Amino acid sequence: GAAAMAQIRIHEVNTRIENEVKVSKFLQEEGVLYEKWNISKLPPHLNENYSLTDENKAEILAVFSKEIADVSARRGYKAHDVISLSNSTPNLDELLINFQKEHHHTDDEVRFIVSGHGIFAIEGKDGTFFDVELEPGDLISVPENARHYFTLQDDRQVVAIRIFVTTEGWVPIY
Repeated sequence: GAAAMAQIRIHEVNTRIENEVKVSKFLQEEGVLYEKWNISKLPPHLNENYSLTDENKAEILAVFSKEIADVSARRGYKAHDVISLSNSTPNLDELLINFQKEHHHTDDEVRFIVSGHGIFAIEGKDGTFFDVELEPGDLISVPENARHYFTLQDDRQVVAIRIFVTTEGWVPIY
């Protein structure tokens, strides 16, 4: 929907934080890095574009290269790429069930949304799960050892840049 930035839904009580400042203050308290990058830079032929060429991908990484350098140097990341998921993706179901289950990782999990939507569900330090619902222009870093899972929204499609330390730190520890 129409949200500009990320919003939070707390799990048991169902309450919502939507104000910009409170959202980022809240994520700060949970160790979740949040940044808003200037998505208006993205060329329009790359907006809501889900069948991505090798060229389209390289271009996407070219446009946010500065923002990537800054976050990769501030936080110690090394490599990056682009993935897209949609209803048309073969094995969608059999892929998603890997990130729909609660897992953690031994490195941070960093994603920047370019198109579509996602929801990260993160176990807060007080034991309660909260959602971060992401809009394009949203970069989130989910800290090492934090139990979480991932879900698409009802449009079942997302395009993202993944930033990682090593390929080997991507594994779900269930």
